[PDB]
Amino acid sequence: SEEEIREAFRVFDKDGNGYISAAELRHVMTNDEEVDEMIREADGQVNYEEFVQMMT
Amino acid sequence: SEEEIREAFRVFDKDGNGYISAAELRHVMTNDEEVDEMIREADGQVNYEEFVQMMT
Amino acid sequence: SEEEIREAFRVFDKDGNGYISAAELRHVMTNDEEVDEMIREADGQVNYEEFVQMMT
Amino acid sequence: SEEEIREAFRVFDKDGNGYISAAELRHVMTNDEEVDEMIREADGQVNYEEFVQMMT
Amino acid sequence: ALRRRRALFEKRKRLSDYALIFGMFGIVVMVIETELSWGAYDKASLYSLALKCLISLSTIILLGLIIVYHAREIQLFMVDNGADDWRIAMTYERIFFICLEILVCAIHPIPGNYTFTWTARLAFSYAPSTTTADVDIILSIPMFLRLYLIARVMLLHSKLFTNFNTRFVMKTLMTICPGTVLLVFSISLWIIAAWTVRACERYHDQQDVTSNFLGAMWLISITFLSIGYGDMVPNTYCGKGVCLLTGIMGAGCTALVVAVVARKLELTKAEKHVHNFMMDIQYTKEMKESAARVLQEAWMFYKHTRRKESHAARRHQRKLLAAINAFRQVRLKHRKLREQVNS
Amino acid sequence: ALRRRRALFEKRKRLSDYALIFGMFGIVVMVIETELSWGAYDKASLYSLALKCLISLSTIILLGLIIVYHAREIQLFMVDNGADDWRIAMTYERIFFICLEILVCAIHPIPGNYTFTWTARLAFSYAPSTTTADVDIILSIPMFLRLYLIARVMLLHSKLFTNFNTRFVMKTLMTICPGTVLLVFSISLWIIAAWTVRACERYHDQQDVTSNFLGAMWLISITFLSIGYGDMVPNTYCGKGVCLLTGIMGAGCTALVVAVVARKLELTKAEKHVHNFMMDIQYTKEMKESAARVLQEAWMFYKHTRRKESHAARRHQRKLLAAINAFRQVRLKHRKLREQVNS
Amino acid sequence: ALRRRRALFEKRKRLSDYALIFGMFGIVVMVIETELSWGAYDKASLYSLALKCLISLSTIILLGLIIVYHAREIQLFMVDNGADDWRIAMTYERIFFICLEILVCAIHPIPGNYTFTWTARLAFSYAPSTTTADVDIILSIPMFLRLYLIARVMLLHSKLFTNFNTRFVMKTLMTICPGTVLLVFSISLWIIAAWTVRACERYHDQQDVTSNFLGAMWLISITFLSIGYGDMVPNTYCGKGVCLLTGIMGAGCTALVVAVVARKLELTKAEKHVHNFMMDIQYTKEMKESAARVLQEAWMFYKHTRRKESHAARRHQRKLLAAINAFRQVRLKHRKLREQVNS
Amino acid sequence: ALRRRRALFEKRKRLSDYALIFGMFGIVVMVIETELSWGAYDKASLYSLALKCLISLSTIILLGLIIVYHAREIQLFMVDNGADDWRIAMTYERIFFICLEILVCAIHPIPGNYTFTWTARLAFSYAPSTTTADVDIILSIPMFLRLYLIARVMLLHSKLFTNFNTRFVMKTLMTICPGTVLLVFSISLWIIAAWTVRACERYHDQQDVTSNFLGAMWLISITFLSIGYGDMVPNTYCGKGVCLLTGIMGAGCTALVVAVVARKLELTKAEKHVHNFMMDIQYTKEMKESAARVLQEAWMFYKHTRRKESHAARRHQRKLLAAINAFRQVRLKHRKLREQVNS
Ligand SMILES: [Ca+2]
Ligand SMILES: [Ca+2]
Ligand SMILES: [Ca+2]
Ligand SMILES: [Ca+2]
Ligand SMILES: [K+]
Ligand SMILES: [K+]
Repeated sequence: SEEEIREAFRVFDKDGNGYISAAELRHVMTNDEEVDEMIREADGQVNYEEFVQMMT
Repeated sequence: SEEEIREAFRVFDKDGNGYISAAELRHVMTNDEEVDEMIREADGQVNYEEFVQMMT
Repeated sequence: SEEEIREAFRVFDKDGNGYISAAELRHVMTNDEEVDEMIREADGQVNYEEFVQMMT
Repeated sequence: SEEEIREAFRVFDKDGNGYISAAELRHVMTNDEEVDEMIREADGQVNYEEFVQMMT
Repeated sequence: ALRRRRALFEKRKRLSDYALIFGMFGIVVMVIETELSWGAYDKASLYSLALKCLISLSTIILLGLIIVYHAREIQLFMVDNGADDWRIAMTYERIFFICLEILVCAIHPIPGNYTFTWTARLAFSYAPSTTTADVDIILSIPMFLRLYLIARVMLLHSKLFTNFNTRFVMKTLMTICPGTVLLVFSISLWIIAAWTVRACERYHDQQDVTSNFLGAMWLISITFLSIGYGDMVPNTYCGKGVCLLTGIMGAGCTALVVAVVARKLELTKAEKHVHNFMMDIQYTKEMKESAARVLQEAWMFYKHTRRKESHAARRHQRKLLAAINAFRQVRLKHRKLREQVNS
Repeated sequence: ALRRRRALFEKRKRLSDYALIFGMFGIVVMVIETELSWGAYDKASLYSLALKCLISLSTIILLGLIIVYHAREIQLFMVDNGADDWRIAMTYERIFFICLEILVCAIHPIPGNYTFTWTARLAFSYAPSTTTADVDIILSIPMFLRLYLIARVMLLHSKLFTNFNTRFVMKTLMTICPGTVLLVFSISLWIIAAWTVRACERYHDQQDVTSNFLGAMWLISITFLSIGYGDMVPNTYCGKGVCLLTGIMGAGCTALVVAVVARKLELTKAEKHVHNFMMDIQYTKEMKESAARVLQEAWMFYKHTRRKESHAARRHQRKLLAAINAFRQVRLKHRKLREQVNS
Repeated sequence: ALRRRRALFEKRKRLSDYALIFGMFGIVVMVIETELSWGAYDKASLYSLALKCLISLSTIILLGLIIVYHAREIQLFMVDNGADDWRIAMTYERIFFICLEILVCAIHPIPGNYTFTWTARLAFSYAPSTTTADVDIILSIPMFLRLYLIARVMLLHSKLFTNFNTRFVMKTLMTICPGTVLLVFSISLWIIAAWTVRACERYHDQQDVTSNFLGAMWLISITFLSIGYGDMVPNTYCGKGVCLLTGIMGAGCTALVVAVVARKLELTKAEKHVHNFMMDIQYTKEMKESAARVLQEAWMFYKHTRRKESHAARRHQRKLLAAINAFRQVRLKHRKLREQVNS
Repeated sequence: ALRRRRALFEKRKRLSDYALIFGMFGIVVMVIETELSWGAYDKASLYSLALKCLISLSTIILLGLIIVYHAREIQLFMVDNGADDWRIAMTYERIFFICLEILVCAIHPIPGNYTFTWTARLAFSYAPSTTTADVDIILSIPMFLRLYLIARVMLLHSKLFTNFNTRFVMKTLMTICPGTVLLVFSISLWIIAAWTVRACERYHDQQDVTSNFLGAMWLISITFLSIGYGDMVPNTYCGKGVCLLTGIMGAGCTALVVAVVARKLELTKAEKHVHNFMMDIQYTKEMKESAARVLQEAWMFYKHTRRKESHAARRHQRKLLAAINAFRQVRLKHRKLREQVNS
């Protein structure tokens, strides 16, 4: 599951910098309070370690 | 339309010199007064600028 | 027949040293007294010359 | 016809020396007096010029 | 400009949607009216006039939609080629196609009772039969030609679609999904043709042979597979024509299958590598046991040779030669496998 | 020299044109005479003698044209090989072919009333029937063999044509236009065979089963598609032979279709690049949404885990695993696409 | 861990073995009971109650085995994905499939005498016939759907097997052994369908036309090959449905053959090299004799030229030109062979 | 040594020649005896005893030839493998094959009058018919299995032949000459099966439907092409079995044709270069005239623009755009051709 989560995180990270931005988090949901809550509970930015902490 | 006209003019210009000759104009019609009239109205030779002037 | 016997002996000789071991003789039979008897009658190890002597 | 005759003569000339031998003439007939007569009428050996002289 | 051209695409997309809604509505009311006109009531009943007026009302609306749709196509041609005058777009080919759609879409059962004398000779008996059949049955069958609006909607609503002609669209549909195309069309033709055979042959069939809908589905199905007719031979030439039409589609749909089940049996590059690996494991084990039998039989030959017996060593020699042959066969099979893997 | 050889090509081209005009004229007068000889008048009428004299007049002219045409072919052989004597060109093979064309083209209804007793047992009833049929019907059917002049005209008038044998000409015609060849021949055989079945079976059919031309077209069509016979079983052996002949052509024309609809479904180099591009766009979007669902379900699992609920997180975990599986499937489909594009 | 997962594979392998034993046992007792219920005794006999109780006893045991087998599949899903709760594995798709197997495997002749009125119109006569048929015949036919356990056993016991879906397993079985798959299935369908046609049509056939088992095998065989029906047209819709089902399988099994006999006619790399060698030897000899005839005829032309004869040299010149042509033909055939060999 | 092995090849080649002579002699006398036993005389006549004694005399000679032939095969096995004892070569497989040939070749009409009661129900009538048929008819049909000696002679006398199994020999025969193999076998099966159907069905056919040889050839031919049966449905199970056997061979011979007419339509490397050249010439001329029309229509548009007319320039503009489109189409067709030529 970890490899799949890493692949999904890399897919989200279009800029290739390794840090997903809140604008990208908002964008990937269009395909309000919940996104801000998950940003707060996962954190001024989100990295891979926070991603796997939230996934687990 | 300009690209197609240019392609047709290049097809006519078999010698590749960029100037179509009156002999070639007479030849491409076999596939008397009208050709002479169009030569007069398009002009001692015809170039691409005259070709696009007559086309437009 | 000699070429086929040589090919079979090479197939048995997995280590590629050219000398088939008694452990390999025991192993190639699982696919007690008879194997020891044939080892004694073919011989502290068995080579290609002994193999073709036993085959003939 | 000349090209075909030359090709046939080259096919006959197996040794590649350009001179067909009487032994080859005798051999190419198995696939007595007539062969000797044609050898006499075509000639101590037969070349391409004699071949095309006999063909014509 | 580009925004205007996209707007014409939207209007052209919307009009084909409504033309399909009225296209299937006209057919559906025709099917209900045809089914009920047989036993529920008669052709002169007020219900028949009312239902045949819904078809006429839907046909008038549909014909206006086709004219408007082609009018939008004219505007798209004007924008694309930068022309203004109508006549610059009214080519001879387009006029024929516009008229063809109008003629196909304007055929429907006209309100009012009109009859004609229908005469056909029975099948397997050659006995003539004459009945006064209504004229609405020879106008209801052409109404199934309105199904071309389904293709138009499909092209105009396909995500992949939006040269892009019908040839490329059909060809790429036989690669992405060759089974769905050959199954939706086969089933749709099954119901449409079976009902058409029953509808045309409910007048000249009094033994309930082909007039039965379940018996008409069997006739269409055997004809489609080119098995035969059996005793389901149609009496009328409408039922014979539909059976022939299904037969032709049954020889082109059994020619696409041969050309689709041939591409679907070949192994891909990934599958070939997996297949080569599993075969190699099997042949590696086979070479081990085949040679092991060779040694076992070769020594067993020697053991009975010193036993001073005749029948003993003879059997072992025969088995040894058979083991040698099988050993050689597996070696050739293995060596061929390595050749394919390397290349 | 070269000018002379070109002149022989022109005369050879002109003679085959007139031989086709008289070839179809003889057939057309035969068809009109056969149709009218049944009901319009009788075989002994002066009209029958006159019309059967036009066929004889056209056959004598045609045979002279075939002899002259082959005489020109002799001259072309003399020029090409630089020979003078006639016998150098009169090989055994050419004599047989010249005689074959004369024999085929000299078969026509001879003027004068001649009859023979025709006996055949009816189909599906096995009841014998005897009628005194005219002899011109067994001579009219072979007249359709004059259609080989159409192939000769086609070859001698093809722009691409002018080894160049009939094998290469037919093979290249199945590539430039495989549909026109398989449609003109199919329709032409349809009318020719249907009329032949009706003409041979108008004597021994009194129930208007196969004698009807529209019923004979159905019999030929079902036999061609190998569907079956139904109740259209011919009574005579001329109608049985033609049905068999159509059946054989119906198994070779449904074998060319399988070998033509298989080449017409493969994607060209240009089409493959376009197809790869549109699939790549679709899979790029699919990978975005599949992973987006993965994150959404993965966090939704966490949100309900802290909610102290049991049934809540269980549903989200099940959806998360399904999203993971779909995410993996689209990745494999995408990766396979890149492999094909690179190669 | 891995040892536990292997243990689940063993239990899953063992359960499918017993489910096949009871699967075929239920069918076998059904076949014996159906055959004996016609003439040996009646539906109300104590033997009928006893034999129909063995089927019920085998069905109850089988349904428990299917539930336990899927329970093991649940445990394998739990181990593979590291989950504990049942609901994490009870997806909607799995529930439908589990219910489908239970419904298919629970259809069997219930003990007790129950009858229904069966009415069907005879074939080729259109005469209605009514008989009071037992209800166990419409429940015995679905029992043949239990053959899906054979596929499950095959996959779970295949050495090569142990994505590995049924698509890859079937595709690789059409490459390793394309003849055995197309022969075991064809023969198995032959016996199963022929008995089903006879069983459904032993009530409404009193002339021993299709009720005869040997006559039912002929009907299934001609329908499978799409030859036709002849006089073997079924009377009931169960016999018509099975004939249609065999027809569909007879158009997919004659489409796999065309796609298997096409791969089996192509020459391999090793076979092509051998084929090229033997052709080269033949053409080398042919070029020798063709040229030898060229010289022989060329000189024979000269010999008779000096003989002052006319007809003599003419024949030799004609033979010389024919020998020249044949010499050129073999040269082109040889040169083409070298081109293929080099590439 | 090698000379001895070649000697065994010669004796083995000679014995198969005589075994074929007596193989066809036994069949020919059987055919003559069967034909004459119907009307020429009766089964108890001295002619019947004499002719049935020639078959017995030929069978005894043939069986000795088969034993001697296999004895030579034993000696070739002894020389090849360097063995002496007989038992080293008498494997279980060889014993079964030797016994199979003896059993097949020993079936012939035994001299002496023996009869059995033959009962079969008529086709299309279901009326039973009983006749006392001779027992020699069920022994004459298996005599056609002696045709396997033709294959043995072909292999042992083929120049190219002399692994070299029957698989490679048949496969290479489908490449060198795929038409002769599919025509000799088709015609040979036609006569053999048609006579077998007539011979088995001359007892239970009193209406001369299938007993007629010309009517039996039609039945075999329609069944082979899978067209149907029509009214030629056999009454006996020998005529039904042969029709089924021809149907199976008629679905494998129409599957080889699809796989042979597909390889025969592809263009070779030499033909592709010629085809590309002629297409390039055509497209070069087409590009010249398409562009010439473009200029002509473009200037004609300008000429009427200055003429102050409305309808004049509109027509020329419409023609100019059509000429532009056709100019673009031929450019794409030409450019695709250059792409193929380069690669
Ligand atoms: Ca970011
Ligand atoms: Ca110029
Ligand atoms: Ca060792
Ligand atoms: Ca020499
Ligand atoms: K059929
Ligand atoms: K068929």
